[PDB]
This record gives sequence, structure tokens and C-alpha cells, in this order.
Amino acid sequence: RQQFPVEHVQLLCINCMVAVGHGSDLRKVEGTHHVNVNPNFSNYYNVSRDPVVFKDWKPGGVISCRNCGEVWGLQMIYKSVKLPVLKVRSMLLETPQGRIQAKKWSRVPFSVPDFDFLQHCAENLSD
Ligand SMILES: [Hg+2]
Repeated sequence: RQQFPVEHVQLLCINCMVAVGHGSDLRKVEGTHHVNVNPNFSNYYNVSRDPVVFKDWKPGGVISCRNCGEVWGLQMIYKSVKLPVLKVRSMLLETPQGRIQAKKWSRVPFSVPDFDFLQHCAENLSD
């Protein structure tokens, strides 16, 4: 399989395929959970409190495309902070090669850095 710089892969909604994110905004939490840490991201998803029943994070609401209503994943919270956790199969990866839908995050044509909580406090004033 190929390999691109994350900067070169854009996120689209598997369904409506609107440009919704950047692969460069992806982070790994607890190794596995893939969040997006770009604040401007919330402009693309609605949240809905369908709580349901991950050791340092409590799940928030279910997350879905503002534009077609596709479910993308669910919120996750830790020490008062809320991040959108993305399901791989809900994303269309727009590589310079074209568009590929994956079924495991561990198989995306780029590398996703671990999430840095401390440094995420570049966002202290808010929340
Ligand atoms: Hg959509």
C-alpha cells in the first residue's frame, strides 16, 4: 500500500462526500480511538445526546454530518474536554491518488500522531 503525507489527504463524508476535514487534524487517543482536534470541525457535525451503555474518557453525544446526517462517530470527554471520535468506515479519504474508504484506521495511507493532551492546553482560555 502507498503512503502520503497527512497534509495531502482530505476527509470527506462517506455519504455526501463534502470536504469536511484534514487528515492532519487526526490524532490517536489511547492508541486506537481516532479523534479530530481541529476546533473548526464542529462546523460540519451535529451532536445528539443519545447516550448509551475508554477508561479515562466518558462518551458524549452521537456525531453526524450537518449536511446528510451520516453518523461519523461519538464524542469523548476527559477532564471536561470534548473531542469527536471518528469511525474509519464513515470517512472517505481523498488522497492525491483518489478516494479510498478504509475499514481499519491502522490501514490508512498515512501516519496518525498520538494525541497530546498537555499541549492541547494551547486552548485553555476556552473550555
Ligand atoms: Hg454527509
